[PDB]
Amino acid sequence: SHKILELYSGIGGMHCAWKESGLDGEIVAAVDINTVANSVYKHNFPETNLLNRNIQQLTPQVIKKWNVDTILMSPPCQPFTRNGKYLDDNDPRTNSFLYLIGILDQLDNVDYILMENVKGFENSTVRNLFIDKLKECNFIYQEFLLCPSTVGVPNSRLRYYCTARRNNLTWPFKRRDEIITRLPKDFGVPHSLESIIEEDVDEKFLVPEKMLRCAKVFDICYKTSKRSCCFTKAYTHYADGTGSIFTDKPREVVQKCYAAAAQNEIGGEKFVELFKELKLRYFTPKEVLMIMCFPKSYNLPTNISMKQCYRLLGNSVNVKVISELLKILFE
Ligand SMILES: Nc1ncnc2c1ncn2[C@@H]1O[C@H](CSCC[C@H](N)C(=O)O)[C@@H](O)[C@H]1O
Ligand SMILES: [Ca+2]
Repeated sequence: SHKILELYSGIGGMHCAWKESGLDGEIVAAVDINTVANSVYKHNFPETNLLNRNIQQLTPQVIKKWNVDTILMSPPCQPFTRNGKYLDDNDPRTNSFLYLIGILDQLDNVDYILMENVKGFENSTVRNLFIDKLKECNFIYQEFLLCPSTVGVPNSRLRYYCTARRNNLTWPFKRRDEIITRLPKDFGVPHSLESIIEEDVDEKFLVPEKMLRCAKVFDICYKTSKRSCCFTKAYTHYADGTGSIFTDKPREVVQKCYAAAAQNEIGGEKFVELFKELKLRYFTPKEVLMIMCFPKSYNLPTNISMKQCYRLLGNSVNVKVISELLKILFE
């Protein structure tokens, strides 16, 4: 019944979320300029129209012929300016979102829009313009600031959301101008991480010594943990702010090591030997996929490397949160 245009499709978290919603619709087109991401997307959705094309090459005309009524989009935060000068409009690394805001008034068929964005977008000049273009085009909307930890998922991933909708379609949802911090539906307390952890985990995921020098700023998780830090694209590149670290050892054991390592030179030789025996390891791409609520049928190609995997995973969406917003957007 619904024709979806999936912009900045990435590895296709939106597509995964549309399925989880139970809603009637097809993805008629997914648009992304990243060849690796596209390859991952094609692997899981061989059937889906995937276009290696710039968002700015997308015309109202071609969007109209596709007969899309629904847009799913997660535009990245990219610059418009570098050290005093405007970035070029055909440089692939400049923000493309302004183009969308422009062409909105001529997307006559588009009825439903869902966008994910970074925390802080809601305070941006772009956001103010974007909302302003919605009102102009007779769209009604709700903005959210949601974390998966409120949707019963043991992970932090604070993101901005906007569910925008044409006002001539009856929307039962009691919207409001102030930002919503949690959905009306209560999911209770996030489950532990045991459901999503494998026993036969390869030693390649063990945190390396150079990394173990930065042990002081690691956030550690255990099987009983009901939370974890936000995974980024820099997970396993740097030790810090990039995501949580896991161990099978009791948290009490972890504390003794930290104490014993405190009576040593930081990042030191003796400092590292103590942390080496904690068996700290990264989450596997599979685990991160389960953490981000992708389905088990969803798998990654073995032809792409670990570093590629984590970069792609760090840019993706939580499938569960979007599925819940899709339900709200279409009620
Ligand atoms: N101008 C543009 N046209 C098409 N795709 C673009 C683009 N600018 C950035 N992108 C792509 O959009 C992605 C944004 S990250 C969001 C990806 C997606 N939500 C997922 O589940 O993975 C990046 O991977 C980037 O390759
Ligand atoms: Ca216009």
